[PDB]
Amino acid sequence: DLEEQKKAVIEKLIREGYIKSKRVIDALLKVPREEFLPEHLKEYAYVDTPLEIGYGQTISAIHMVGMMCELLDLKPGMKVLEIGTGCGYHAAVTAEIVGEDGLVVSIERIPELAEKAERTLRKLGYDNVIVIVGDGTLGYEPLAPYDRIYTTAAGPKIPEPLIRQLKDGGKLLMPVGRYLQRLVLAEKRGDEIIIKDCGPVAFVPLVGKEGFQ
Amino acid sequence: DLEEQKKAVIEKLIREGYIKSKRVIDALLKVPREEFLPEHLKEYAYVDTPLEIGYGQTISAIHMVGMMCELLDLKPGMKVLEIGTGCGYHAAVTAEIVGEDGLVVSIERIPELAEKAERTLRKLGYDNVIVIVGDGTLGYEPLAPYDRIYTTAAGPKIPEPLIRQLKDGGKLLMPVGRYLQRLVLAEKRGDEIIIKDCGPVAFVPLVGKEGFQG
Repeated sequence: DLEEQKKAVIEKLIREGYIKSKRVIDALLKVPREEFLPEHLKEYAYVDTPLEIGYGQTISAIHMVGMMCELLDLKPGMKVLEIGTGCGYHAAVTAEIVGEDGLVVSIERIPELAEKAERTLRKLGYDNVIVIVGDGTLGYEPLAPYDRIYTTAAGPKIPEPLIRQLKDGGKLLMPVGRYLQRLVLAEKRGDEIIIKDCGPVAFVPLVGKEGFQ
Repeated sequence: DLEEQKKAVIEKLIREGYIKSKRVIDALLKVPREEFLPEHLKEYAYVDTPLEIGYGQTISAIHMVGMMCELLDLKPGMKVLEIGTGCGYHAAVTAEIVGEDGLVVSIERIPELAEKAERTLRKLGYDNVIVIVGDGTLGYEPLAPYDRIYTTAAGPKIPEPLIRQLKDGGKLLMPVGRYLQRLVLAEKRGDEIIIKDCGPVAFVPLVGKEGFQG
């Protein structure tokens, strides 16, 4: 059953070093992942694997969500930009970590996906997440600058808009790769960006003006 | 199918509790939202979600337009001030609710956007909607006191020009805050305003002399 599988997968993530922070651990224990899945996939809510959720988009594996949350070095009260809402799950886990005084802005290219994610987030009480349909490779200037930015889809490059929209000291985490893809963490300092390679990954293409055709 | 989607989303909004008034429900059923949208988005006209449309504009979900129409407590015959025309869809919805003997004055900062909104409204017969290019944080003195006032963009405060231009007993609905925003409903009574919190929202910023500075 779900609650046992959930617990099992969370202790696994801790043991293996995927997650280590209390807020990340608690966020993953609280968010009901099943609520974000189509009926027929709900029974697989705590199988640590990606799932197709429609329109050729996926919810990421739980270990990837957890690891991304850790790498992103989030804090209560932050304003975060998520590129790629999908089913809304990762946006909800981000919202738990930043808490009620924080804000998550989330851009989704597929209108039908954004509408469903918005309903799930409403239903569950996530009143600090705003999902907007648009081309996420341009970020979202009306609410910028952001403390933290991440994408759940891989671009052939880091879009310039995402860097420009980052606060000084801000950090951006995204998979990048026209072919094979690496998870990159970029930190803004002054007129420099520090980029760290965080390992090979494989996410669905980020499509837009500053991403894939 | 667009027609099916239209009926389906309005019925969704009734059941979610966003809309309940016959005049609001009828206005949402009537205005052809697709006319106001760029060609590639027309097919999405009845998908309920904020949507980036162009020119740094994000239009509100249909549910937010409905809920705002309800909160604003409109009646046939009212004179209404809208700050932030956008593509002109919300102004058309307002125009339906106040009806042919009401008026909507709508202020838009961006001239190209204002001109397209005016032409869509005029093409469709919304001829008691005036689109004016200008700084909406200053309201619109020439057309007097308004029964109702609202904005489609968040400011740091309710601008004093909007309060001055409101009839006694009038209501103003607008988002207040920069990033963390509240939708507030203000009623004027004498030398007072009564302000009610209507929940969190996240509109684009309202920029101008009595709003967010450049």
